[PDB]
Amino acid sequence: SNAMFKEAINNYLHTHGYESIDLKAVLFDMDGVLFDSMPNHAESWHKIMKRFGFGLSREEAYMHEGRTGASTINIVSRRERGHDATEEEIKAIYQAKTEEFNKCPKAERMPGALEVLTKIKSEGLTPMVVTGSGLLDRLNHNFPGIFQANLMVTAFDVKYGKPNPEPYLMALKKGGFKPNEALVIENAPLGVQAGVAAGIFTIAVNTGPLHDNVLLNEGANLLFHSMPDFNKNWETLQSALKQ
Ligand SMILES: [Mg+2]
Repeated sequence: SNAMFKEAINNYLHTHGYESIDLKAVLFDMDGVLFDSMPNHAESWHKIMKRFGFGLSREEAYMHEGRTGASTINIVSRRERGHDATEEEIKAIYQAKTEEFNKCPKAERMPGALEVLTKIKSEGLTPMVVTGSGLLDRLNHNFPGIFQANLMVTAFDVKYGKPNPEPYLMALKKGGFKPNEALVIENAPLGVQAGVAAGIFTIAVNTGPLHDNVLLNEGANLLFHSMPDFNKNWETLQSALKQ
């Protein structure tokens, strides 16, 4: 999409007051981008919330993809009960959800993910993982030598999660990058919102059940239809980004 890429790039540069994107880093969301883990996460959240007397559908779990467990629990609690959940409730729910997910731990790699990461690493770029998930052994086994511990952001690295820009800002800080030196690769509306709020060129890759518009409406600079789509377009995109 050569000319489409330039339009997105130039719009981003104009609205932020940059001369160019000087690409050094690519910040990947984990769930639904690196691993096809969302079906399990959505079902686990739905089932565990039901066990605790709360109604969270699989689809609403997708809408809340990236959000801290506490914020998700509190959204549902406030609306059903008119108050936030207690610390005790939140800890119990998260524990049950963790255990439930682990009944089926091994999410597949997303097709196209290992291939695109290898191209990015080959080019001298720094891949990073940014996740609201609470795994480097699992990452190592699936993406060998791609990611580094000092270059990852997880639920325990940061106070506020998506859609707060904090996870992505922490990624730039950890990696020593400026916002115009990175790309965010996201698959969920709250993830897209966080990347856009962090002022980094944000690419949506729709790997789930939601409409493209859900991602576009959060200000994604570009959208691909799948991780293989993203992978196939990497060469053209990196070229478009080089001034
Ligand atoms: Mg995700």
